[PDB]
Amino acid sequence: ELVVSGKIDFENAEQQYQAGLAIIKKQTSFPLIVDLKQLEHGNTLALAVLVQWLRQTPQKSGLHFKNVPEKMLKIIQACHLQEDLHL
Amino acid sequence: TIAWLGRLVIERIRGIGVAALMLLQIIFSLPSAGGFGRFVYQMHRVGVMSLLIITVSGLFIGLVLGLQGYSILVNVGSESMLGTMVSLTLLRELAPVVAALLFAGRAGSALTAEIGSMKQSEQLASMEMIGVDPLKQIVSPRLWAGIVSLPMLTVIFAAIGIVGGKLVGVDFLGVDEGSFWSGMQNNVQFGHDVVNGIIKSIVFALLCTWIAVFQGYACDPTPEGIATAMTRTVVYSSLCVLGFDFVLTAVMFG
Amino acid sequence: TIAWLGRLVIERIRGIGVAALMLLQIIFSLPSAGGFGRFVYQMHRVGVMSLLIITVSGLFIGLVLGLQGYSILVNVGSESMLGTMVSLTLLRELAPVVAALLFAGRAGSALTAEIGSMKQSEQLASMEMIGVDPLKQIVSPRLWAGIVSLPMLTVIFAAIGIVGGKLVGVDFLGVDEGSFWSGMQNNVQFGHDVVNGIIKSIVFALLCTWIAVFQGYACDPTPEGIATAMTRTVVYSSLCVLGFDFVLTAVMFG
Amino acid sequence: SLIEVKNLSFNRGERVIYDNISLNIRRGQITAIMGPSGTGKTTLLRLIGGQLVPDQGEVLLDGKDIAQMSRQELFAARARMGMLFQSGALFTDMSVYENVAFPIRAHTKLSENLIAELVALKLESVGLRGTEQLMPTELSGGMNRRVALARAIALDPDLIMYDEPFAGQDPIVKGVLTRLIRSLREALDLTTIIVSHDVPETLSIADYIYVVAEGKIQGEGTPEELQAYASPFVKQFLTGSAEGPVEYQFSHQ
Amino acid sequence: SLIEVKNLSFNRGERVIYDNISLNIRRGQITAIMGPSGTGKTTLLRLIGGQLVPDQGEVLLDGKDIAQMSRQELFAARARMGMLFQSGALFTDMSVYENVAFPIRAHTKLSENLIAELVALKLESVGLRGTEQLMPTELSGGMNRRVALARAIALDPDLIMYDEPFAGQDPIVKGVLTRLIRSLREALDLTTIIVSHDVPETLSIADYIYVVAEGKIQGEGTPEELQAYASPFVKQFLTGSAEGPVEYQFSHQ
Ligand SMILES: Nc1ncnc2c1ncn2[C@@H]1O[C@H](COP(=O)(O)OP(=O)(O)NP(=O)(O)O)[C@@H](O)[C@H]1O
Ligand SMILES: Nc1ncnc2c1ncn2[C@@H]1O[C@H](COP(=O)(O)OP(=O)(O)NP(=O)(O)O)[C@@H](O)[C@H]1O
Repeated sequence: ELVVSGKIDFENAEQQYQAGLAIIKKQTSFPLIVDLKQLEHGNTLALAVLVQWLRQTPQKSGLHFKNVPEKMLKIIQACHLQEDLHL
Repeated sequence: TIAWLGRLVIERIRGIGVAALMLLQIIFSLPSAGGFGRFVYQMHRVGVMSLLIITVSGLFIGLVLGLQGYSILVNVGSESMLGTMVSLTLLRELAPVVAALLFAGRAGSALTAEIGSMKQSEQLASMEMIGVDPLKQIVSPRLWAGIVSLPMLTVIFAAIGIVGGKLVGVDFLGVDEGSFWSGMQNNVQFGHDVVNGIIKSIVFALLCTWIAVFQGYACDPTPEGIATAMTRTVVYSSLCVLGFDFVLTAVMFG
Repeated sequence: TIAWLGRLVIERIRGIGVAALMLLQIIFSLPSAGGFGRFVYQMHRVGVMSLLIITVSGLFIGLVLGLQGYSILVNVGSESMLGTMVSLTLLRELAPVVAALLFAGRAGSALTAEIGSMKQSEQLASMEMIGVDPLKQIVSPRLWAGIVSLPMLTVIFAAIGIVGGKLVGVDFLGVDEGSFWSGMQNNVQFGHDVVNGIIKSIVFALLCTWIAVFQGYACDPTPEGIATAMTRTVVYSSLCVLGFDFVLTAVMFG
Repeated sequence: SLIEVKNLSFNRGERVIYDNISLNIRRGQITAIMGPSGTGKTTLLRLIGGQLVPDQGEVLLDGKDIAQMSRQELFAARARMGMLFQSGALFTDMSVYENVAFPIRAHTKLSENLIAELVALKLESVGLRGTEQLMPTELSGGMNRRVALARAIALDPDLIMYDEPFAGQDPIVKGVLTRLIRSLREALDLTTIIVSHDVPETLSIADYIYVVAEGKIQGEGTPEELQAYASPFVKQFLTGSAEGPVEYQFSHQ
Repeated sequence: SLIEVKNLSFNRGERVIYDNISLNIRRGQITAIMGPSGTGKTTLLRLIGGQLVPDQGEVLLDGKDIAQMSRQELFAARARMGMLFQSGALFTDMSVYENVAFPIRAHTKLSENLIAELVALKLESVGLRGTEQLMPTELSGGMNRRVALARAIALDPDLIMYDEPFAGQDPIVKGVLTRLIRSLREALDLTTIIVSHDVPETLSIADYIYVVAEGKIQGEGTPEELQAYASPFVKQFLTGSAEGPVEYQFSHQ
């Protein structure tokens, strides 16, 4: 599987975002479950990046995330209690 | 889209009707019910406190007219005109306008703010709850102190202006003094032109103070309202003075 | 008792020192060109929103000058003098002063009130912690809108005043278009009857707006202070315009 | 972040507001400051935040003296904190989108597309997903204040300061703000400071409390300790009791 | 005396603030009104028989309709009321002595000697003896409220209205105002009305409470009874719970 990984910060946000889009452009086969365990914690823009990816393909195509850091979930659960919390 | 303007025009005119009604209610000479010590006091803020500003302005206007008159008159070769023109300019057009605009102007703005503050603060509401009709305590002496004060300040303004005019026109610039005083008498008179200057100032005093009271008092208690009202009084006071100045001068000297 | 005045004077003058320091910082360093693309927006509230007042006053002043000029000039040379006096008066003394004071009123109090609220609500202060220097983000485009706007308004005031003068002096009262227009050309020089009107306008635009910004950006965060600031910006820029007008006209035409 | 405040002294003109205040803002904890009206509570936060010049005081961020920081260090440091001011401090000239988005432009250079997504996420976290593109001046009281908070947490700061959050009068709002503080405190691992009035609401939130009056610390402790060591000033203050060290003019003949 | 308001309806700004309000103000008792902010609390008190004109309904004092019946009676009747409006008003141009003295001149014709003595007695009743010559603008906030109250009770009125006296303050002051109300309701045989957002204080003071929201009475009772009838609105309102008939704006997508 092709995933974006590592530290996402404001300094490289644009590039990590485009890398994910390149993967989506080539994503002719799915579901693909994106493993986020290799993601540095505490940065909400990472979520903004993940959501914009969802907004291009996964929201209709059936793509998901796995091994999501507990912290990312705590941020989501501030209010999005309707999230698709399933693997 | 377009109707926005239409609603704005309609509401502003409705407000005028209210202002007219308020003026009628306040003007009846009812305040005699209480003491007038309050009037004398109120005059302190609308009149006495503004003498410095009007005096300094009058001196600069006088000196400016002196220099501009002179640099034109030296091309006529007829210097007797400094007397005639400094006097007519100040008595007919500038004292009644410059004084009115500096007056409300400063007094105009301050008065608006003060009454409006009393509305915002609930002080006025309390008075009605007690039983003392606020128009006879808060508004009455303010409207009248403004009426007496502006006309009196108009005279001082012109007086300073004439003196400032002579100070440069005759005393620094070499004009024979006798022609200055003679030029004033030839042909502007105390019994006509001075009188018209005063009449215009009575009219302006009423327009300016009437608006300032209305803008402060007659408004639902919106927190941003005081600053807006202060700006609005200056703008309406100013246009009303100039619009009326035109129609009155057009008759008095037409 | 007496020392009270002493303290008042000492503090007001300290404040002018502060104002000078503020002006230096705002004009001296403005590298953030990317954010200055918005001053065109800011201009909306200084320039665009003020044409109605300047235009109406310009027309009334032109018509008044026409009528007073005429009733004096029928005894001296209206055929030649309405042209010369209407245009020199508006270019040299009235567009630079009447527009300057109407502006000080309508734009000046509104602007100071706006900065005042930005400070009072603490909204402005919250920007310091975001790293956005409020002078470059809030004050800069306001001071610049003032500099450009007043001079353009000054020209319009005179343009309307010429229409006003002609409308009564030539078209209702019986004077030749020929000599009105040629008279103006014979006596009005671009260099420097038009040019000096503009120079005085720039000086007033800077001085007047500078004061409005300074007072709005007040030290004391008390609601009573907004109304005080509004009254003071009108009074101080008003005297400063008259004071500087005197000196500049004294040089320009002396 | 641990913030040290030592030997703080500050005058406003000639008046002394603070006189050798010593604080320990504990990492990951909620600390709070209570005291009488008008005793400089807001002044103290402004000094902690570095927006005022302390007189001979020492302020350390993670042990670093703020007075010695370079322009770049200071600028970067600004992205570590956010504050909610007493009036809400919203910008009336901008819609909600910009009010929350605004601080992002002070520290980042992002594409409009990512900026928009962060705004959407932050508004959702406080129940404001549906206010997008409305001017803030059209919001009801509770909504108005929630927007301002959304700005404060927009950059994922380490420290959030709340200046008088419980001074709201509406019992419904008190309910919501209490929950948001607890919710956000956990979701973002925040260190927070609550500076307020009306004791029934800070004594159940803070982990540690300082009682400050007349430029001095009048006692410190957990809610339990303050009662245990409630020097009469503190005791009557926290109780809201009459007959404390409170005076009025009195003499008769 | 007893005050009754029936079938009250009032429209301001094209919106209805009140819709068929029916109140019974019990003599010698403390009546209180609670509800969300911005829903007419000041307005309803003004409509008690002040300066506002209802569109429908009646106001009865001693069972008599105050509308029309007559000019002289109403002028005199007005001497039976005293009020603190919001923050409390003091006239800035008058000394404390004059602010308390002021309403006396609306109904009496007394010698300077007696008007002076009444002011002295009324200021002592609220702990202000000896502050007569200071201008009110130089007082601390705790004293501004007490001066205004002295004015309110200056004429020995029967009805004292406190418009939101507990809304926002210092816990010391809350202790003092509570005591003044307890002292005065007894000392002067008063009927009082407390209208306030700070539910925990109102609940231990009033003898009877109305809960008013959205222009209607949504429950009534002694504080013990209100707790027994948990209409979702009243129950959330009186408890501070964030759950109940309140809204947030969101929908995921
Ligand atoms: N430059 C200045 N000159 C004079 N006064 C100022 C200035 N800047 C701010 N203020 C002061 O700012 C102080 C802020 O603290 P304070 O008065 O205790 O308000 P506060 O903390 O919001 N009160 P509270 O809500 O009870 O906690 C006031 O006492 C003002 O005098
Ligand atoms: N005279 C007026 N005319 C038109 N609108 C007004 C007037 N006065 C105030 N407003 C509005 O009418 C109402 C004033 O009374 P009110 O609702 O009783 O205030 P309140 O509940 O005591 N306010 P608050 O203390 O903040 O909760 C509000 O809805 C205002 O927006």
